[PDB]
Parts: sequence; C-alpha cells; structure tokens
Amino acid sequence: DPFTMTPSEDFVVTDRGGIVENSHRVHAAVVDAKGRLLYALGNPTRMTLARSAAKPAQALAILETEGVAGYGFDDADIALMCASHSSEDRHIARTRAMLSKIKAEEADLRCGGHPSLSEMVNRSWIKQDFIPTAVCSNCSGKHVGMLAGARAIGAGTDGYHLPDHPMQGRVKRTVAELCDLDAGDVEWGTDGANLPTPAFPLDRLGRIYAKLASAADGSDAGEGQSTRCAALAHIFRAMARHPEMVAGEGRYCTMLMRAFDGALVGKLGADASYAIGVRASDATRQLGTDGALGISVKIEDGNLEMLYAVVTELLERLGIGSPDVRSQLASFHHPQRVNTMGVTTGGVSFPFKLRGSVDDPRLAAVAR
Amino acid sequence: TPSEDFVVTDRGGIVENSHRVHAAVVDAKGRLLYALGNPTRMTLARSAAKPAQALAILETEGVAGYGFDDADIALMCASHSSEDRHIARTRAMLSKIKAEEADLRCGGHPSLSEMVNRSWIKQDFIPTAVCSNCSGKHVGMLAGARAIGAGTDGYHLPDHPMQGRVKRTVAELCDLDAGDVEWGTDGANLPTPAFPLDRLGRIYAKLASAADGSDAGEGQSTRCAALAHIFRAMARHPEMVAGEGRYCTMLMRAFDGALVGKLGADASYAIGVRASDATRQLGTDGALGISVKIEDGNLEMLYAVVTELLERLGIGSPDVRSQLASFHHPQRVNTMGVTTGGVSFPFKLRG
Repeated sequence: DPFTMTPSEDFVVTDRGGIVENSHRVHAAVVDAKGRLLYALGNPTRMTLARSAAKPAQALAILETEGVAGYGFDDADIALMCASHSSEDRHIARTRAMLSKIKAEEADLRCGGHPSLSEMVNRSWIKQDFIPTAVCSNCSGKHVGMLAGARAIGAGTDGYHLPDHPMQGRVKRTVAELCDLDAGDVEWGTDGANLPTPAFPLDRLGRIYAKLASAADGSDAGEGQSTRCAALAHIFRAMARHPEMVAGEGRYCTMLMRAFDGALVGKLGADASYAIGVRASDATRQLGTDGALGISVKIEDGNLEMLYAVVTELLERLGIGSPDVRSQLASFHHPQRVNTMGVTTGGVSFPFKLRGSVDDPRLAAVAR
Repeated sequence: TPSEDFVVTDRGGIVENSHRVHAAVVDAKGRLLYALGNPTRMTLARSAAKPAQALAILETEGVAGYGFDDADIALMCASHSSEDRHIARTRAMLSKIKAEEADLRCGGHPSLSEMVNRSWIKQDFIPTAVCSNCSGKHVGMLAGARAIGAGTDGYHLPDHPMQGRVKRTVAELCDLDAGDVEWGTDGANLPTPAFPLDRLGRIYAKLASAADGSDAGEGQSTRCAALAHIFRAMARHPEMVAGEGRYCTMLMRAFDGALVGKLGADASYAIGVRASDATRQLGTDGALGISVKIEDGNLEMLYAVVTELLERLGIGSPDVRSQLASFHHPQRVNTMGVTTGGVSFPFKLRG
C-alpha cells in the first residue's frame, strides 16, 4: 500500500531471480548548515557510532591545538589525518614524513597494524608474508596528529590516546561543539586504533559535514571567518584536493571526491556509516536551502557494499551531481551479481522513500 | 505476528549493528515447536538444500554402481573450503564416473576459508571448476546424468532430467506442491530453491528421523534408508562438508553423531537433531529440525545465533557447546589487544 509507507520500511534489498535474498534497513539525514533536518530515511536521529566519519572533527581538534601550525603539515598531511587509508606505500611514506616533521618515531604510535582496507594492497602483502605494523594503520595520520598536539602543548606523549589526556579532552569538547550537543549527549567507546570514538544522533554527523562545506563556501567567498571556520575550510579543501590520501585507489571516498572535483567531501565510517558535506549549489537550492548541506547514512546491520549502493542512490535522488559525474560510481550503485560461470543471478533494489519534500496528515512517520 | 527478534553488537555498550533473526524449530512431521522472527519467511535455502539434492542423486537409477562411499556423499552435501583434500576427492569422484574436470559446469571462486584463500593468493593460484565449493554436488549430478543415459553437456540446465528430479525431490521433502517452491540460479550456475523457512527445518528433521529409524531397525522405505545414509555420511565425515575451522565441521565433531548441520550462503543454517533427552524435554517424541536465517545475510551473526539457540534449547551439554565458544561470542579485540565490544541476544524463543 503506497499510502501507508513508513520509515520502518526504508530498505535496500538484494534478490536472486526476483526472490528476496537479504534486506538491510537504511537510516539517513539530510540537514542544512545549521542542522535543520530537510530530508530523512529511517530514523535520522539514531544514536550512531560515527567511527572514522568523525575524523574531520578530530583533525579540527589537532589543528586547533596551539603550536601545531609550527610543524608545517601540508594539505596532503591534513587529508591523511582525515583518512581511513588503504595503507598503500604512499600512505605509509607520508606517515613517516609526518613523524619526521614532529621528531617522533614509529614506536611512539599507539595504533596497531591490520589487514589492508584494500584487497589489492592486501594481496601484495600476502605474497610477501608482510606483517603490518603501527605505521600501516589506516588511522596512522590521525595518530601522528594527536602525537603532534600532545608535543606542542607540553603534555606527555605517553598516553596521548587515553581519555584523560588533554588531547582526548580537546577531541571530546570539539566533537560535542561541532554537533551542538552537551557533553552528556555524546557517548564514547574505543575504536580499532585504540582511541576514544564518539556516538551521537545520526543527523549531527550530517551537521558536522554541513559545517565543513559551509566553511569552505565562506572561505571561497572571502568572508571574514573565525579561527574555527578557517580551520574547517582548510580541512574541507585538503580532503577535496587530496582524496587519495583520505582512502586510496579504487576506494569509494576517493572516487566520489574525484568525480565531484571540489563540490563535496565524503568519508566512510566503519560498520557502514557515511557522511557528505555539499557546498552550496543549484542542487542544494533546489532541495530548499540557501547554504551548504550535510548528508549522513547508516546501514543498520553494517553491510559496506549496501552502504555504497545506498549513498550513490541517495545522491541521485537528491539531484547532486550529473549522471556523468555520478557514473564514475556505477559499480558501487548497482553491485555486480555475477556467478562463477559469468551469469548474472540477481541485483540490488532501493525500496526506501525519502521524506521531507505530500502525504495525508494522518500518516505518521515514526522514526525507526 | 512475528516478534522483533534481534542479535545486537555493541562497542562499549553502545549499539553498533543489529540483525533481524528468523528461526523455526520443528518436529519430524514439520509441526512448528518454537520460533524467532517469521518462521515461515520465504527463503533461498542455497547450499542448505544440498542434502535434498544429494537424495535426488542417490535415488537415480544406476548411481549405486559407481561405488561412491560415505566421504564422497559428504562431499556431495558440502560447501567445502576447497582444501587440497576436497579437490583430491573431487578428482577421485570424477574418476569413478569416468569423467574429466572439463565436464563440470561450475566455476572457481575465492575459497570460503580465508586461510585457504590467503594461501592461494600467495601462490598466484587461479581456482578452476574442480575447486568449486559445490564440486561434489556437480560430480554427483554428472554421475546421475550418465547413469540414466542422459546428455552430460547440460546436466545443470532446468530442462535436463537431473534437474527435473532435483526439483521434484525438493518439493517432496518440503511436502509442498511444485508451484510453492520458487527457483533462481546459484553461484555454481545450478537451479536453487526458495521455500518457507520452516520447511528447511522440516527437511533436516526428516534427515535425523530417518537416522533414528535406521538405528532402530524399522521397516524403512528406500527414501528413508537413503536419508539415513546421508545423515550418517555428513556426521561421519564433517570435514568434507566444510573444512578445518569451519562452523559445520566443528559443530558436527562436537556432537559426535547427535546432529548434522549445514550452512546456506547469505546466512541460512539448518540442523537435524536425533531424538535425545534434550528433544524429549522440548516436548517431542521424535527427531527435531532447526532452521535459521539472518535477514541481512551476516555469517558471523548467524553462527553466534545458532550457538545461542542450541544453548536455549538445551541441545548438547555445556562442555560440548563450549567447543563453539569462539563462534558464540565472536572476538571484538582491537589492533592493540583491547576488548572493545560484544554481542547480545535480546530475542526470546516463542513456543
């Protein structure tokens, strides 16, 4: 029944010859630069672990640490602070170069190695029986930045990753401020790189990225900016200018940001969250706002392949990009379902319904 | 109305992911005894259908003369890890029917075992037909095609008499009309069935009930004798059904003949349990079947949920189920060795 559809029915579905295989619940928030909710799927205020999608906020805490500017980190270094990189040789090399800029060593890192986020890098490692180390961590740029901040303020570098260290105090305050939340409304766990990692309502992730894009708009327009806005604009520019540092070859975040050529930044969070900050455009004005826009997405069950398909579908429904721009992402939008003998067996579909654009006022949209 | 039954992962007590669970526990006639979620969800059984496909093979006139043994039949029932021993038995079965790898109509794929696949990657190995996790099923279907003098070139096609026999056998074991079983195509390019989840449990209840009847000396039909043989082969050679470290293998070794279990791709699972003190305590005088589907397809959550279900149902002892402890509560340890989270089962079995 099309007239009683509900957020609880916002799904992405795979089929085999039209027979339902798996279904996945979708949550999404589309917000303006003040965080006002414009469109939604599912529960747009779902309490959600932002995971690596919080990295631009952590990079802001690093860059706002007094004395860090003296080290001379460049745009590509800042993009690596914002990264879940593929541990390609260039990412490892830049990690070592950043360590040298602050006169630190690999032994000072408090993150550990892991199989590469890229299948192609991991195959190269498997062939050589290579055991990844701390400098290979996908979070290595963030950790070097945290070490840099600890050094700059005269804190111990031992324990820079611990919650009671001033660098983590700065991270926690900065995240809550960008979300416009009280501290008690942000919850904290520990991530794979052994750092505090925040959870907050999903729409506030979109809000962080709308603020990134809004700051970039203000910088480009030559507006006088606060130190924080200037730093957010710098983070946006660094990500857009060096998207290969943010992920790597063949990675969604990199291909997305290259396709859009400065129009937006995007960032993956582990267990299938995603965030995009969109500079003001004809597309954002058609969506009903006079400034920048933020988008955040969570697949409830954590499936990454479905995440990238949904994010690409959502950009199409929001009219962001062109068919030609979004077509660089076609392999993510409709994932291949080809069996071992080259026969297509099924596909992906998107039975979810954006709300916010309509319906009988008696139709309740219960966030679920 | 189906309950809202979930398995939930957390990071420091904060919800990470949640996964909807469907499950059916049925008696030997398929009557529903316990459920999670929607126990009749229309579900692609995928490889959990392989014992029914093995039955169609074993019931084919002339197949007995090839001399397939228990380990061969276990391989027909397998989603194996493509270990060297699985490939070697595939080749040995091809030799029994005087066929070649080129006669197979399945293709190679990365191993279901990450350890095997890493070993292949290190050695630049390109898997071929004989490495398919379904290779034993395909040899069996080739064997059946040969046995009745049908063409072998298209034994995998829907209009071939081997697939006619498979389709009829699946619906008969489900106790469904032909029109109530839907069909797609699987990764190995064979027809693969969808039917209500509880009927998958019914198939495995019939497997275990047949083993109970053969064990007790009852006048069994030929079909029941064949089902008992399939159960015996899987429980005797569980390493052929999956492989080292695989859930199905560790599950069946732990239970030492008390049950058989089988994975279906995209996170279905089926178990047939022979009558026991545990099944009698559950209120049935015969064998039992269990089938599970994780709605979003997550395998790690599947194995955690199945093990939690065995615990709720009292199936096995604590000591026996502790062999599956690593699947029941999967590791959540970061790159520096710190535990960051866990898994929870806020569902409740309804009876």
